[PDB]
Amino acid sequence: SIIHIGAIFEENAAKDDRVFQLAVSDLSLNDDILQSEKITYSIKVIEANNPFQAVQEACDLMTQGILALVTSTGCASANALQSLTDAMHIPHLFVQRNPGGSPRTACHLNPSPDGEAYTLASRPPVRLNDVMLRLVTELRWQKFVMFYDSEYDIRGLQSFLDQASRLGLDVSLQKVDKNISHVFTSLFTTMKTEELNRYRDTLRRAILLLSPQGAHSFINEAVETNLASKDSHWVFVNEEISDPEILDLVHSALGRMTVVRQIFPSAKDNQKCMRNNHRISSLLCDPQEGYLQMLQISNLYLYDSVLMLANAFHRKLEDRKWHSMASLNCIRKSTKPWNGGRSMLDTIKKGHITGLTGVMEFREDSSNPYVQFEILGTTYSETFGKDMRKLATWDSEKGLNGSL
Amino acid sequence: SIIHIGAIFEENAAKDDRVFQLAVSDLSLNSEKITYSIKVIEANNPFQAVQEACDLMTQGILALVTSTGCASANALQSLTDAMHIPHLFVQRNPGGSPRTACHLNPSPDGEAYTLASRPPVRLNDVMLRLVTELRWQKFVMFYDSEYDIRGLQSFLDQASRLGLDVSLQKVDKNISHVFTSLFTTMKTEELNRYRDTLRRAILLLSPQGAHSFINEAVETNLASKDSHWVFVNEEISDPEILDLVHSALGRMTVVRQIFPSAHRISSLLCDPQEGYLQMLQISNLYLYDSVLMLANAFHRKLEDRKWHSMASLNCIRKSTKPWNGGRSMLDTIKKGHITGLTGVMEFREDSSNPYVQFEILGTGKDMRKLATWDSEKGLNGS
Ligand SMILES: *[C@@H]1O[C@H](CO)[C@@H](O)[C@H](O)[C@H]1NC(C)=O
Ligand SMILES: *[C@@H]1O[C@H](CO)[C@@H](O)[C@H](O)[C@H]1NC(C)=O
Ligand SMILES: *[C@@H]1O[C@H](CO)[C@@H](O)[C@H](O)[C@H]1NC(C)=O
Ligand SMILES: [Cl-]
Ligand SMILES: [Cl-]
Ligand SMILES: [Cl-]
Ligand SMILES: [Cl-]
Ligand SMILES: [Cl-]
Ligand SMILES: [Cl-]
Ligand SMILES: [Cl-]
Ligand SMILES: [Cl-]
Ligand SMILES: [Cl-]
Repeated sequence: SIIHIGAIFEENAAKDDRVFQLAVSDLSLNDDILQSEKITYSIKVIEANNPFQAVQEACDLMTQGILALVTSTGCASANALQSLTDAMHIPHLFVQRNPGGSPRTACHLNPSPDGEAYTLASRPPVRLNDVMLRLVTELRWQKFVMFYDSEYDIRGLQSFLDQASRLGLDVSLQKVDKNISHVFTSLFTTMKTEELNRYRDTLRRAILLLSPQGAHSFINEAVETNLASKDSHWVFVNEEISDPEILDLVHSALGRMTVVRQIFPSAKDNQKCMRNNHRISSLLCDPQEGYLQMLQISNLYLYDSVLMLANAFHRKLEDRKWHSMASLNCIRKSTKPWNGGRSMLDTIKKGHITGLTGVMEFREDSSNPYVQFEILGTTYSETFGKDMRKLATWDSEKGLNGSL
Repeated sequence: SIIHIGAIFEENAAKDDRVFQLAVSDLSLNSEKITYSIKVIEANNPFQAVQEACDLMTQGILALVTSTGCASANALQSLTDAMHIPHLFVQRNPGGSPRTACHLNPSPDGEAYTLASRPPVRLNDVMLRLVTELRWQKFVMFYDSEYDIRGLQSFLDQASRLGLDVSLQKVDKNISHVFTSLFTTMKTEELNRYRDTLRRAILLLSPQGAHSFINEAVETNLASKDSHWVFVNEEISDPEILDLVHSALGRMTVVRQIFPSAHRISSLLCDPQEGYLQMLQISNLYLYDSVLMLANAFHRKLEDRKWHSMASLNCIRKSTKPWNGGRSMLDTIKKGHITGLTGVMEFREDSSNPYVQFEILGTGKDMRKLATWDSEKGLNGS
């Protein structure tokens, strides 16, 4: 028989489409166990923020008889698809998209019936709150502003705000509207000179929960309007930002900058990635020079998600346990759930693999626990100008490593 | 067999089901009658909501009236946008917690088919005036485990402009666990300091959650006579208000939504059954008025002879065209206006029902009405 899996990607789906097919391709060439096993898939592309379209495509995928659904979307569609896959007992590996570059907050999912929760989030829980807490405490900040953009979901700040309150910190949450030019013009039109000069001092300590580009514009507008100063310390907080983007921030900043972002283990599974004195062809083992750099974090987790499924298919068949999929169209009210779903889900949860993001596994709460961040601080030399330097790392196992 | 509308209600759907049928019934007393199909779905089940909505659309409907939480509202908004089915959405009270407007998806320009029957949440405006009038500089805002703090955005921004220091603290569902956790993690001095910060607080809680919260605070000696707590929620009953003041040690304020009071005509709106309106929740009122709004829209549509028959719409095909009569029907509803249980209902260009009114109650020395706030004239009284 055949292993058939469904995939749903929001526009722009080009990188996901490519990476997912690379993953499946890598398996059929190298997987010595799924050797002689066929692997097929159907990829659906949907508009962003279109949960109904997501339901249409997922339901079409259910008629094709799929063993699992891999998705990469925003939260609006994730919520709908989680609800759908719960009802149909279809294992659902959900790779949360970067929301327009903004800092990520975990999606608000629906309650599941006991022992029938089929959505597995591939990306780890957002642990930026923990790193921000350590950082403001080490810096001995008592008062500070947290700027967040028009897409950031501040519910993600819950644990930070509760802990900040217990510590007696005074935190000011300020939304930055999409038009940065109007944001700052508004300051000068609504505030007297003294109020404005006071406001400038309050801005000496800030956290930027912004996208890389939004942060760049925000910094430039602050400097141009003379609301920035050398006597400031701004902390950019986002799982995702590139090195060129970091340079744009420090090149624009007058004062000190700190950056918190996710990093990944160096994948040199030597010997693991070697066969007969020959290196294995695969994105994980032999990557093209500069390619993984062009990928977004969610692409990495998409690749590893496919590895996770393959691992489950290994274990499912070695035990000689197998359930064939049935043809079900779910919009139709009379549709029955997949009887083999519970077993397939369980097999996936007990899985463990090492991929582009490092170790992937699922705890009892259905979370992929490991995450690691680096903490960068600004530096300067007449020769090279403004550059960032690594000061420390933070991971979900051992916590902080290094000083601040 | 010409006017057909679809309805979807989350469990518990009993009062909505009941009130929806009363609205249609009251109308039928005053040729072409309104017919309907009601679907009941599980709470927090957007997929089920889509299934029932799609089934209703194959039967052909002129409009969809729903009363659900935000998860299902989001899915149904996306559906009705695609099919061009007018969608009157009555947001449910989230377990009694203070309401935050649902986060809806972007719609194509001029093709946004969801109309929220309940007005925008204006509690932020009232809270702003109140803390400024009370000359509060530092205070805590307690919110429960169901409250969506994205709803506080405009309050937080304005508070920052005014230089207020606001502490946001989540109160989990297990009230017994809340305070016990404090006594185990804080030194005597730290806890005594915490106690002082609690002299000024806003309660974004359910009526019952607030009652339990106040009692737990008093029992653990974190409450005091020299405190002032403000309960903020569109919905709380008179008996529930009394439970708060009976439990409170210090001063209490309550902010809540209020509504105008309406041969006598037989109908829920004019001749109310004794004790009947007392059992209704606010969303039930807006659900009733929503049906009035639709009937008024169907009236104007037919007199102008610009009628469009209902179509059979299939959600599976993708090749299915949206309802040709959808845009004109939507436009007709938006230009509509009626007076119902909630007072005037209408829709601006931003598709919002703008009017809302609150009363402010304070603190013998028992609770009494101090002032009102409305979205047209603002504060009245002091
Ligand atoms: C913001 O406003 C300015 C001035 O009105 C305009 O030039 C600009 O296009 C607007 N949008 C953005 C994204 O800056
Ligand atoms: C901590 O960081 C150092 C680099 O300074 C590294 O060599 C070491 O392996 C790390 N160990 C732990 C336990 O974090
Ligand atoms: C609430 O907290 C108490 C604290 O011990 C615990 O015993 C109880 O089980 C909790 N209730 C629920 C419903 O979890
Ligand atoms: Cl600002
Ligand atoms: Cl922005
Ligand atoms: Cl400061
Ligand atoms: Cl990357
Ligand atoms: Cl830790
Ligand atoms: Cl449910
Ligand atoms: Cl949602
Ligand atoms: Cl707001
Ligand atoms: Cl608390």
